[PDB]
Amino acid sequence: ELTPDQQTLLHFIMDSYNKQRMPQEITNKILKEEFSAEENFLILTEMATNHVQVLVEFTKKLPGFQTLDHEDQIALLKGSAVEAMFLRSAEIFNKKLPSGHSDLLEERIRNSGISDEYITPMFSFYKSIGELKMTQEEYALLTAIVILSPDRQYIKDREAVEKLQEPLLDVLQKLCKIHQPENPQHFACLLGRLTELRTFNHHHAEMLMSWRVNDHKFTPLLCEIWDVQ
Amino acid sequence: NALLRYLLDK
Ligand SMILES: C/C1=C\CC[C@](C)(O)/C=C\[C@H](C(C)C)[C@@H](OC(=O)c2ccc(O)cc2)C1
Repeated sequence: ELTPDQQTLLHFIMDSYNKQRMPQEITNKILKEEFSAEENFLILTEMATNHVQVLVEFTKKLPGFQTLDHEDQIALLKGSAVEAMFLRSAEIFNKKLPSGHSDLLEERIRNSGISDEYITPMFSFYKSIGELKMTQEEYALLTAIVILSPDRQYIKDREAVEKLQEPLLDVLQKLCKIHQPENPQHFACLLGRLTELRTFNHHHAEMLMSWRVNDHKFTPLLCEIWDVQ
Repeated sequence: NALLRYLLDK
């Protein structure tokens, strides 16, 4: 029911995952700023920038991550950004906002120059994870797993990443067997939500593509992380 | 990738 070595790993991850927060200045904007498309997009840029800042801080602390080759570190970070962000933004939409602010945040996302074709599956993802009442444990481990995926483009040592990833998958699996024994399929279904996460790489690329036609601007970190040049 | 490297090391 978790070896002591698995307990340690779980505590390292949760410790690291929890010292990341959405700054108050940004959530305040969700209520206070006017509801124009220009201001909506500006706020999303700030959330995005913050998601990526938070991704990096989480990543740099992942066990074994310093031991990987420097180029691969960067391929992981960039490979994973979209999937990790959408997941985080799901936790935030479901769980780290006061009751009414989902509705407003949603209203802003709905009037920021994103096609319904990307919105529909986004909010369908948010819905489906909320109904699962996904735990903090789950968000955290799932996030670590996405980041340490051996399947990204340009990894020179896929085996070294696989050795960091496997232990995380075993922990999560055992947590499922433990905390949800009446649902033996739970682990598979969380892996199914990872499969659906992978869908957003395509969507996001399309979304960035449409914003760029209307000459919207993005920040240094964001242009860098997604090769927007 | 000088910016991402910087953020990885600091
Ligand atoms: C759709 C957005 C937010 C709600 C969450 C979502 C839908 O999962 C996706 C993406 C992020 C959120 C993390 C805030 C933001 O999307 C971006 O990636 C972005 C990048 C540069 C930019 O100038 C503006 C936005 C905006």
